[PDB]
Amino acid sequence: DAEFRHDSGYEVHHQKLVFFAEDVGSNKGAIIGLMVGG
Amino acid sequence: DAEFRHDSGYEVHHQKLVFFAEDVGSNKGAIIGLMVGG
Amino acid sequence: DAEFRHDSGYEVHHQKLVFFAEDVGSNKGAIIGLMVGG
Amino acid sequence: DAEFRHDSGYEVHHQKLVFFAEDVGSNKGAIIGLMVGG
Amino acid sequence: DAEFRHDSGYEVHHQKLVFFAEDVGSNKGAIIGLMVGG
Amino acid sequence: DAEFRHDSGYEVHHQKLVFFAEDVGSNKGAIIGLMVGG
Amino acid sequence: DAEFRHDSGYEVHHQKLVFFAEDVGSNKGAIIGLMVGG
Amino acid sequence: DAEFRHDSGYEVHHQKLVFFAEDVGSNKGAIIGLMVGG
Amino acid sequence: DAEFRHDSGYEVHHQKLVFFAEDVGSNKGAIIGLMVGG
Amino acid sequence: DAEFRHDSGYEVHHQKLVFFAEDVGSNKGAIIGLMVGG
Repeated sequence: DAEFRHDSGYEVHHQKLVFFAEDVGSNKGAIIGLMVGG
Repeated sequence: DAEFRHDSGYEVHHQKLVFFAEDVGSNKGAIIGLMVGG
Repeated sequence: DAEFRHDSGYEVHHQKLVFFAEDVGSNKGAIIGLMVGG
Repeated sequence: DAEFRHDSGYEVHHQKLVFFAEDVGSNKGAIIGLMVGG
Repeated sequence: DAEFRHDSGYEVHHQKLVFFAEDVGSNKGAIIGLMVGG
Repeated sequence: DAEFRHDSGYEVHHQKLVFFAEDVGSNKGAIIGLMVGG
Repeated sequence: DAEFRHDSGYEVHHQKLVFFAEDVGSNKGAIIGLMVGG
Repeated sequence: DAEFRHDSGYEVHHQKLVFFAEDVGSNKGAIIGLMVGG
Repeated sequence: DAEFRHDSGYEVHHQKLVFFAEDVGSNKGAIIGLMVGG
Repeated sequence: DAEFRHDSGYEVHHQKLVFFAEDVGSNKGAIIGLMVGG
């Protein structure tokens, strides 16, 4: 829940890779199979 | 829930890759199978 | 839940790689199979 | 949950690698298979 | 849960590597298979 | 893609929970952002 | 992709929990951001 | 991708827990950010 | 990718716990951030 | 990727615990941040 930025100046490459990931295959903060008696 | 940006200046490549991901295959903050007695 | 930034100045490469990861295959803070008697 | 930054000045390489990782294959702070009698 | 930074001045290399890791294949602070009688 | 069954004999509880899940928040076998040159 | 079964005989509890999960927050076998030159 | 079974004989408990998990917050066999020159 | 089984004979407990896990917060066999020149 | 089994004969306890784990918070066989020149 935050801003993504990628701004380019003069750049030269044969190949380049940029990858951002905050949650991939995640269950962060999840509640699964919880139970309570009362 | 935030701004995505990608602005290009003079750039030259054979190949380039840009990828943004905030949630892919995620259950963040989910509640599954919860139960309460009262 | 925080800002990502990558700004380029004059740069030259044969190949370059940038990769950000906060949660990949993670269950941070998750609750699984919890139980309580009362 | 904190800001990522990578800003480039004049730099030249044959190849360069930048990699940030906070949680990859992690279960930090998770609760699994907990049980209580009452 | 803290800021990452990497800012470049004038630098020249044949190859360079930067790698940050806080948790990779970790179960820090996790609770697994706990049990209590009452 | 397979049969689900749950048959009950004489059973008594204060509370009970049964939950089956094959894919929840999943991208199994998916192809995303693929590319080919020829 | 296989059969699920749960058959009950004479059983008595204050509380019981059964939970099956094959893929929850998973990207098993997925292809993301792939690229090829030719 | 295999059969799950749980069959009950005469059993008595105050509380019992059964939990099966093959993939939870997993990226098994996934390909992310791959690249090839030709 | 294999059969799970749990069959009960005459058994008595105050509390019992059974938990199976093949992959939880795992990236087994995954490829992340790979690159090739040609 | 192999069969799990747990079959019960006549058994009596105040409390008992069975726990199987093949990969929890693991990156077995993973490739992260690899690079090649050609």
